[PDB]
Amino acid sequence: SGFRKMAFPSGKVEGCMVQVTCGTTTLNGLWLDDVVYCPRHVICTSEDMLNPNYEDLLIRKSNHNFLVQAGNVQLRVIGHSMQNCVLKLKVDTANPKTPKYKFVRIQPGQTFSVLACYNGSPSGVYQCAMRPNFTIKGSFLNGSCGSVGFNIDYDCVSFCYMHHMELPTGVHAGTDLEGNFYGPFVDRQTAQAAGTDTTITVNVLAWLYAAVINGDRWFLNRFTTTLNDFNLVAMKYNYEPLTQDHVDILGPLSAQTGIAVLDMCASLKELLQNGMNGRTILGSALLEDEFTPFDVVRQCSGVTFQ
Amino acid sequence: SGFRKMAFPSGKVEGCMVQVTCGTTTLNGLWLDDVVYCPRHVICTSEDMLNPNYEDLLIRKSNHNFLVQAGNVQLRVIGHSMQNCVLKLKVDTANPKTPKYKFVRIQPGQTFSVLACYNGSPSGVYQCAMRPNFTIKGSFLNGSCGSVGFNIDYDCVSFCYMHHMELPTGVHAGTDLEGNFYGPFVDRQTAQAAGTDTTITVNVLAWLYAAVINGDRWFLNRFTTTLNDFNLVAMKYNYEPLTQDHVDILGPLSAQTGIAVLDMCASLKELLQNGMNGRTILGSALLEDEFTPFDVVRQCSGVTFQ
Ligand SMILES: *[C@@](O)(c1nc(-c2ccccc2)cs1)[C@H](C[C@@H]1CCNC1=O)NC(=O)[C@@H]1Cc2ccccc2CN1C(=O)[C@@H](NC(=O)C(F)(F)F)C(C)(C)C
Ligand SMILES: *[C@@](O)(c1nc(-c2ccccc2)cs1)[C@H](C[C@@H]1CCNC1=O)NC(=O)[C@@H]1Cc2ccccc2CN1C(=O)[C@@H](NC(=O)C(F)(F)F)C(C)(C)C
Repeated sequence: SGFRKMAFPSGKVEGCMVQVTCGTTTLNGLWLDDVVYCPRHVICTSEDMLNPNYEDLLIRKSNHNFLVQAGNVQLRVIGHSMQNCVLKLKVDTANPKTPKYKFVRIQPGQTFSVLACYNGSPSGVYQCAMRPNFTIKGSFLNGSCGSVGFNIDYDCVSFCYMHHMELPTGVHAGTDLEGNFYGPFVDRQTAQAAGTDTTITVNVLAWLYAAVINGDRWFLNRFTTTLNDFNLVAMKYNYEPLTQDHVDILGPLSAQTGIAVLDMCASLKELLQNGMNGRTILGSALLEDEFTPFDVVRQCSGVTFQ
Repeated sequence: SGFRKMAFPSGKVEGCMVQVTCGTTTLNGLWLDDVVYCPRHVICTSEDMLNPNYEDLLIRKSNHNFLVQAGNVQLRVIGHSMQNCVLKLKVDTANPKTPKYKFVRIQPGQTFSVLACYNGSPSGVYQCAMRPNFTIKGSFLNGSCGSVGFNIDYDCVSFCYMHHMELPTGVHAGTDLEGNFYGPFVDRQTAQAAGTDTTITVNVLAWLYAAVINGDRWFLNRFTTTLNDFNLVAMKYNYEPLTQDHVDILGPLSAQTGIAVLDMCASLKELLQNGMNGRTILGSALLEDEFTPFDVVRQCSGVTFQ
C-alpha cells in the first residue's frame, strides 16, 4: 500500500557525471564510453548571452581549452564537435562505469527522473514530467546545466533530457541527448517564455486508477460519458484532449480494477465540476498529472531493474 | 528556481542490496563489509505470524539454511546472530562496494530517502518522513521487507530505517539498523494500529520559508505572535508543539529571508484559520510537512555529495 512520486534508482547515472570547464565557465557533462556530452553554452561567457554565434565561438577553441574532471581525475580531451545544442568531447579514457544505455526523445506527458548535479557531483533525484508546453517544473540552480533526465528499463538507461535554461516563470527548458530542444526554446537570452500549459488528462486518469488499486473509491459515480462529451468538459478545464490511443493505453488499469475507461472519465468529469469537497486522493488536494499509466503499473506491481 | 520532493542519489545504497532466502521466505538484505543485515522474520513461515518465538525458531537453523544472493553471485553464510528485530549474517566475502557509512536512529519529524527493493533489486527511490506517530507513509508491497532508508552527508551514508511491516491504514513500520522498532510496533500479527498522528510544525514553517526564497509571499501578513499563543492555535489544528529548539533551528532560514520566526508563525496561524482560498504554495493545496529546515537549505543552496 501507499503511492509516492518515485524516481528510478540513480546509481547507473551517477557513475557517468563529470565536470566540464571552458575558461571560467563550468557545468556538468555525461561521460559514456569515450565521449562527454554537455551543453554547448559551456563555451560562452557572461558576454555571450544575447546572441552567441556558437560556430564562431567554437572554431576559436582547441581541445586543450576544455577541462573534464571525473571525480578527482582529469580526462584529456582529444577531439570535439557540436551537434545541435550539445558539445561532444572525445576523451582519452572510456568510462568503465558506462551502463547499457540509449538516447530517446520523449513526448509531452511522459515522465522521467532527474539527477540534479553541481560541479559534476550528484545532489538529488526527483521525478517530473515533460509538460504539454514542453517545459519541465524542475528544481535547478546556476551550475545545474548538463544534469540529465532518464528512465530505466530492465538494465538499460534511456536518457531523455539534458538541462539548459530557466524561463521567467521559474520552469525549465532543455534538450534531448542529441541537443535538440524540447519546445520552441533556444540557448540565448531572448524574451522567450513558457506557453500556456494544460493538464495531462491520461495521467490524471492513471492516478485515479492508482487510488482505486490502493483501496479508495470515494470519487467514483454511477455515470458514464462518451469520449466526445468528456472532451467538451476537458477543454473547458484546460485539460489535454483524451484520444482513443490514450483510452487503449489505460486498458490494463481498467481491466485490473473493473472500471471502464469512460466510467473513470465520468468520475473525473464530476471531480472537475464539483471539486473534492475537502477530501483528498492519495494524499493530494489537487488532481495529480505526473504519473503515466506505466508509472502506476510499475509502482503497484513492484517492477525492479537490472 | 523550483522546489521538489528530492531524494538523495541512491547508487551507494544500490551496491549494498542483496536477496536473503530461508526456506520459501525471501526478502532483502543490506551487505556492508562481510555482514548482511535483514529482518529477523526471514526465518518465519506463514504459520509463524501470530506469535513467533524468534529465539526458538533461530536455534533450529544452521548457517546453510540461509541463502544470500548478490546480483547473480551466491555468498556463503559463515555465521549468524540476532540483534533485536534484525538478523546479522556473516558471509565469506566483504562487499567491495561498501560505502562510508553509519547507523543512526532518527527522531520523528526527520526525513530520509527510501530505496524500495524486491528480490534484492532496487525498484525506485522516494523521500519521506518519520511521522510523529512513528509510522512512515511509504510505498511498499510484499517482498519489500529489508528495504532501507538513509541520508547522505558529504560521502557518508547514514542508514536510519529498515522496512518490516504494513499497518491496517496502509502506512508502514520498521526498525533502525540495530533492529529496534520505531514506535510501539512489533514483528508479529497483532491488532496493533497507527496512533493518532500530528502535523510536523517546524517542517511546515521550513517549507513556507522555501516558498519565500523561491519568490512567493502571498501568504505573509503584518502580524506576529508569541510562541505560547501560536501553540494554543497549533494544538487546535493537530499540529506538533513548536519548541524554542525548533525556533533556533529555523534561524538560518529566518536570516536569509528577513522574516522573523514568530512572524512566519503568524502567517501559518492565518493559513490554518482561513485556508488558502483557492491558492497554492509551491504547487500544493495542502500545507506540506515532509521537508526539514536542513532539506530546504540543501535544495535552495545546491549542496552535493561525495
Ligand atoms: C546552467 O547551470 C548554467 N549556465 C551557465 C552559463 C550561463 C551564461 C553564460 C555561460 C554559461 C553555466 S552553468 C544554468 C541553469 C539555470 C540558472 C538558474 N536556474 C537554472 O536552471 N543555465 C543558464 O543560466 C542559462 C544558460 C544560457 C545559455 C545561453 C544564453 C544565456 C543563458 C542564461 N541561462 C538562462 O537560463 C537565463 N534564461 C534565459 O535567458 C531565458 F529565460 F531562457 F530566456 C537566465 C535568465 C540566466 C536564467
Ligand atoms: C515484507 O516484504 C515481507 N514479509 C515476509 C513474511 C511475512 C510473513 C511471514 C514470513 C515472511 C516476507 S517479505 C512485508 C511487507 C508488507 C506486506 C505488504 N506491504 C508491506 O509493506 N511484510 C510483512 O508482510 C510483515 C512481516 C511479518 C512479520 C511477522 C509477523 C507477521 C508479518 C506480516 N507482515 C505484515 O506487515 C502484516 N501486518 C501486520 O501484521 C500488522 F498490521 F503490522 F500488525 C500484514 C497484515 C501481512 C500486512
